[PDB]
Amino acid sequence: NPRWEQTHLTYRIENYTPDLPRADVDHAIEKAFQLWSNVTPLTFTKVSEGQADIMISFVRGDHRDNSPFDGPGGNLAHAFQPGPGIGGDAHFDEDERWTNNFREYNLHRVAAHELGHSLGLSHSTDIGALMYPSYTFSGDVQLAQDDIDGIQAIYG
Ligand SMILES: [Ca+2]
Ligand SMILES: [Ca+2]
Ligand SMILES: [Ca+2]
Ligand SMILES: [Zn+2]
Ligand SMILES: [Zn+2]
Repeated sequence: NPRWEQTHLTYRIENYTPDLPRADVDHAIEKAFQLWSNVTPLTFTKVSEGQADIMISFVRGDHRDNSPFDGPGGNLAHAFQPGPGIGGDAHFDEDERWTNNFREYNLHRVAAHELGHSLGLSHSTDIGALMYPSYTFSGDVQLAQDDIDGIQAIYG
């Protein structure tokens, strides 16, 4: 279980799904980092060039890490645990239809989870928690107490 050693983190969106207008991608990701920074001392700065701590991208099938994606459904996205290089990165399967409504799959809602991982969280057994292994969604995204407790046990 690795932690980031600095509380000020960098992220960059390498590319944009065409499923959603650009501005909506930006706001889904932004608001998702916000869920995590609101309840910890972490801060996040977006950059448009060069390497960031958390590199975010949309990819399909084999994309040169060791977890190829699988077409629509199944695995939706994955993220790496804190650390250098791919450490921290999050990848979204472009074979999904990404949304900004209650319809599958809500980008902001998946991002909230993947970034949990990007910051060092593993899965929760609580079905109401953003970190539950499995996608759940009814149209609102909030950390559950379980999420707050786990991110605070890491960052204070
Ligand atoms: Ca990284
Ligand atoms: Ca998939
Ligand atoms: Ca798509
Ligand atoms: Zn990947
Ligand atoms: Zn997960």
